Amino acid sequence: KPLEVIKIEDGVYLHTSFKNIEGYGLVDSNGLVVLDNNQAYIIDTPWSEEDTKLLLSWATDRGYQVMASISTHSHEDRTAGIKLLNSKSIPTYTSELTKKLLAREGKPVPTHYFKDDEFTLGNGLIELYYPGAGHTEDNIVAWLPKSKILFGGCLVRSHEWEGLGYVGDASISSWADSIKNIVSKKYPIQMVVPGHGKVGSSDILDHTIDLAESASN
Amino acid sequence: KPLEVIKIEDGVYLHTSFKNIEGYGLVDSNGLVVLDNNQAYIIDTPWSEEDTKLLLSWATDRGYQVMASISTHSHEDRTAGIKLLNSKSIPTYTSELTKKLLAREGKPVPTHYFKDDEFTLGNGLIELYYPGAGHTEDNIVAWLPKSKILFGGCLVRSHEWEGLGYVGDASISSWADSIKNIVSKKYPIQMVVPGHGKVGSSDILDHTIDLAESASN
Ligand SMILES: [Mg+2]
Ligand SMILES: [Zn+2]
Ligand SMILES: [Zn+2]
Repeated sequence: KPLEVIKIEDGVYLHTSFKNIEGYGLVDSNGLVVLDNNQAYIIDTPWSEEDTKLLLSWATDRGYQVMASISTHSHEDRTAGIKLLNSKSIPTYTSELTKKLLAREGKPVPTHYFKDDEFTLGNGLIELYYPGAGHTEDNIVAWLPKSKILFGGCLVRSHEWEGLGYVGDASISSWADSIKNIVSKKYPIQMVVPGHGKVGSSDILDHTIDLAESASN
Repeated sequence: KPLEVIKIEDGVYLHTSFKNIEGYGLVDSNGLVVLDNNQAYIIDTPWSEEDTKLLLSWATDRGYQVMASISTHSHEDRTAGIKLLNSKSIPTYTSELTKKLLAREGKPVPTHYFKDDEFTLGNGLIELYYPGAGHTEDNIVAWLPKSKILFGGCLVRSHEWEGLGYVGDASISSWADSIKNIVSKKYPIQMVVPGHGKVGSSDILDHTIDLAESASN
């Protein structure tokens, strides 16, 4: 089932990829391609490397220069596409914690990494933020000040789910505190993109907190 | 997370292995071990070679002789262990169809297969039956006369699922007739074991038909 790419705002594109199988259904995962003129920035590589190659095709066929990718944590729906992009000399970005954590697992690692809780890419275009542990110890989010879109990755859950889902890496205890750190940025969010499922509004934050305290208590 | 093996009837054990999905959570997969004095029969291998190692150890730590396995269709949650069992000269069986589908896909093959719609293992202990396509073109079921258990594998869905699961290799329109054919055998079904989810009663068959007619439209 091949990659899908669609525009969700000027210079912002949603890519959805489909990994499946072995007696479970089809799972979808989302990331973005964010444009500043001809220059593209990828947020979370497609699951597989064959779909990541297609995403790179989508970009360059349209004459886009792919400046960098950013992964939102060490798990593979966000990552191991990092290997391919490295092989092409395209800068791959994560948090330091994430880079170290990928190394500990002997998995391929980004060539670039940022050190504190905040970091900006594209000269203003993409603001990254580590709010604390949640779905994973290292999950970050990305804020796009132009389109007023927050990419929540698996730190958040679309309205279509009713369970945080996977928590083996998680800190249900601390999840609620992390989303609140997000709400504290007071981003003027007009849209949230989850790692899985459907794009929605700012209300996805509240719904996520709804499920984090439901599972602590 | 490790295989679980639990007694569900005299001489019948449910083995359940787990795989963990991206932001969705834990998915389980069931098979059975059927004992006959101290001879043991594996109906579906666990979902991975390591969980298959653990099942064989469970058996042999109890003084059981693992006589054979049978796989209910060609997919991984049913056949992952086939390579391992082959390397220990444990006879492995599938239907003729399942075998040729595995060989077509470059996957290791059972060392034995049956040609007809009906077959038996363990000399009547395990009755097999191919009732037509459903979840796959090749799915078979296992009837256990003594315990009165029907192992329906992925041809059936337990009550807690309100979908049909992965349908990219399914025959949605033949699915209902195929369940119908199982009913026609007039097995005094006491428990239905699904490939995923909880063990139930013969209700599971009606539920499954329901879901199947539904998707048909
Ligand atoms: Mg199993
Ligand atoms: Zn299957
Ligand atoms: Zn994750």
